Amino acid sequence: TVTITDLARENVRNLTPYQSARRLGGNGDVWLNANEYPTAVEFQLTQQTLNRYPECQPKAVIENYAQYAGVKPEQVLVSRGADEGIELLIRAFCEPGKDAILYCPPTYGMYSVSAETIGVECRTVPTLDNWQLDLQGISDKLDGVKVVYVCSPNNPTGQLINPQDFRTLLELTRGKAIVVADEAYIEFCPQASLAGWLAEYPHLAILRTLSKAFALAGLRCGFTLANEEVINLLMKVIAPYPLSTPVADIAAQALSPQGIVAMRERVAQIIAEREYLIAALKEIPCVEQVFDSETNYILARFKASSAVFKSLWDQGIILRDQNKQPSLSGCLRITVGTREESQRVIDALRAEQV
Amino acid sequence: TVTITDLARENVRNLTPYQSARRLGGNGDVWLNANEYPTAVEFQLTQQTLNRYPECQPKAVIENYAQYAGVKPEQVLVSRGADEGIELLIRAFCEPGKDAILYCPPTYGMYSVSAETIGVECRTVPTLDNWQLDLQGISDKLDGVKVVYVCSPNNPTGQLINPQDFRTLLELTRGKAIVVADEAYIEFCPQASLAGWLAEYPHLAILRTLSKAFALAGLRCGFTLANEEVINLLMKVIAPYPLSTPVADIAAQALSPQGIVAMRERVAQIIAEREYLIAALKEIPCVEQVFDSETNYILARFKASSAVFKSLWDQGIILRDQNKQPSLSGCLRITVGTREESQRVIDALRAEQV
Ligand SMILES: *[C@H](N[C@H](COP(=O)(O)O)Cc1c[nH]cn1)c1c(COP(=O)(O)O)cnc(C)c1O
Ligand SMILES: *[C@H](N[C@H](COP(=O)(O)O)Cc1c[nH]cn1)c1c(COP(=O)(O)O)cnc(C)c1O
Repeated sequence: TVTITDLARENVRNLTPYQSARRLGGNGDVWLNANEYPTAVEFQLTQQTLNRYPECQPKAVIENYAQYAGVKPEQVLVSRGADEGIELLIRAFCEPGKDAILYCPPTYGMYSVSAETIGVECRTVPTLDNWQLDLQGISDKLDGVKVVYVCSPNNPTGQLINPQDFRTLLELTRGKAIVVADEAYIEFCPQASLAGWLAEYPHLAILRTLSKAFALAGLRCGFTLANEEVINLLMKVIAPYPLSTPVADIAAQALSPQGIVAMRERVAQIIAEREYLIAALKEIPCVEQVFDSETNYILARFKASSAVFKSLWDQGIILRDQNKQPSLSGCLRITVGTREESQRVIDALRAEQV
Repeated sequence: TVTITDLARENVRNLTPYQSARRLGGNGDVWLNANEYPTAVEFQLTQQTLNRYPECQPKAVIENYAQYAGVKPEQVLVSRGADEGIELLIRAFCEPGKDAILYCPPTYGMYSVSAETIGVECRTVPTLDNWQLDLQGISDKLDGVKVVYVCSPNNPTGQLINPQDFRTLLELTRGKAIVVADEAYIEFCPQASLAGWLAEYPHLAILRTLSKAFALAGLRCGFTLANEEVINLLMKVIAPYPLSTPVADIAAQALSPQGIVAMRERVAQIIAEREYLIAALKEIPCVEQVFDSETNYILARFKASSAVFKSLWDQGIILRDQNKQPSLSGCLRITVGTREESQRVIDALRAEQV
């Protein structure tokens, strides 16, 4: 007898689905584990046309985002979060069982998840001690690689990749692979974006999202910025109707001029709050080292991190354990929320210090 | 020099993206080409939690649908339309370059599109003259096939597949392949659903959608019904957050008891209207033959169909040309809308008759 499981693909049977879930409904009061904006921003529907299919790429959304990002509308693609953007790039440039992707741990886990699920080889070149790119290492492992993912600022470490090294990487991949800069957190450091580099690099793609700074993770709305050639190719592999009407509706509102002003105020808010938490964390006894951040989360190495993580978890303070990530032994990622939430963490951590 | 296009996958460069688009904004007044419910049904948001990520599988949505469909919640998966359900099945059971899918033309075009885009072989066994399954033909082409798609009632022909033949097909695939019954239009003939067959067939999956009868195509919300084993396997290949909050929100409302009552009234409405259009169409001179339908669209063979199609198109009456589909030479698919819209088609067609 053959079981349904035997009919499934081998890679599908062996893979471990992404570990994002870690809920405790009604148990945790403070959520600082998903890099979400701490407060809800309300939006109501304005288009009551739900009986009709939406546009494959809602015009209002594409133009409003292109205006905001400073690029041409033909250089923008909108999808179900930056997660889908990650999938699309692999789906269009990587031949299963032949080509490979390359990323540098410790970083965002979906690059690997998508590739492994799709059936594409994952090539890894860990970043250096300061988490900057190991350029020499990358140059020696580009064979068969079609897509390179580099998160900047990086998750979960928080720092920006030296643009000078991005220049090098883009030169190493010229005519060989697509370089994808994941800018899911660029809103917190807009001046460090590579969006203006499109004219110089035909193989440069950029991932963006409304989940983080825009405080609309609930919409599952993201974008890919790239030259026409690339965008047109991705459009050939995307689902016919990737964005729902209600999402296109509120997303377009969120991208209006006033929406951008609000977003920027949310950023200033988070940055100011981050610098507070960072200053306070360095003084706490159980805190060994706090790493610089250009995002809405802070990575810190603790003394007995598993114990600390568990302690705060039992107290309703939900953080994000990084202990199992390469080079991040003893580290926990703390999302920046409100002043009250930061104070909860601070006090709680001071209650440790053993 | 290497171009970006040269970096793309071969199959991606050669494939022709799905042909669903065929708009004429502000030009066409009557849309009977996408099998959408003719009138909008309004829904407002109730959950202002957009700053937080949604559940991977919204509980309210899964339970409300499971209640409606008469199956267990663990036998339900919710995705971005039935289109994604099609993708997921291939993504989980078909090894690119090794396994294949099988469908029977003329039918829904996405089965082939997804497989071709993913990189999986498409095996075809055209249906018989009456569009019923060519069982003997299928039995002889199952080697290497992992997923079989059969739309019932079928699009664009409109008829139901003899359940007796579904029995045969399910026996032929036992322990060899997953049989997927696409029931995107089962709401119009609920008693013909195979949902109650799950306990007998471990390899049976069923595609459902809120786009059609539910009049919520704008939500991009669909479902897959299958035994736990299958659903759990698909959950291993689905994107972490496939459904947005606003969509889960209104979808759950649409599936409430009162929502189901409304849906059923929409169905009765469409069926009554369909039988009118069918009766009237058979009398029109340019109409050669009208085929029986158990859905919200009617297939009919005309005299000089390309000419008729163009004529009505220029008049704001948007139909769906099937002329290039196998065995459907001279056929146009007419979506059932309102009495006024049906009258527009009738009169317009009578204005032809040359
Ligand atoms: C956003 N990821 C979310 C939180 O970060 P982490 O706990 O996984 O390090 C959670 C998530 C979303 N999908 C899977 N996990 C994120 C994205 C995707 O953003 P979208 O909501 O638009 O799909 C892309 N890149 C990065 C670096 C991050 O953090
Ligand atoms: C619904 N398909 C829509 C109209 O039918 P057609 O003109 O393609 O024959 C259009 C569409 C949607 N995606 C691509 N084209 C449909 C589905 C999908 O329904 P969802 O809106 O939930 O993804 C699945 N199966 C069938 C048979 C049909 O018709």
